[PDB]
Amino acid sequence: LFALRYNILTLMRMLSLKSLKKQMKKVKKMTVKDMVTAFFSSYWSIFM
Amino acid sequence: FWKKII
Repeated sequence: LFALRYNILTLMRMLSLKSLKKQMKKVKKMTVKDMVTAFFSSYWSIFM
Repeated sequence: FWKKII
């Protein structure tokens, strides 16, 4: 229980830092390559 | 747009 709560809370510490809105503002434009890279990075860190 | 990401 401790390990799971800690690790998931660290996963959401990125949302707490709120650093996805800036990437959002950069990629207001339309780029499927950047989108697939960002999605793969998020799942990459889910594996991490 | 968000429609297109989804």
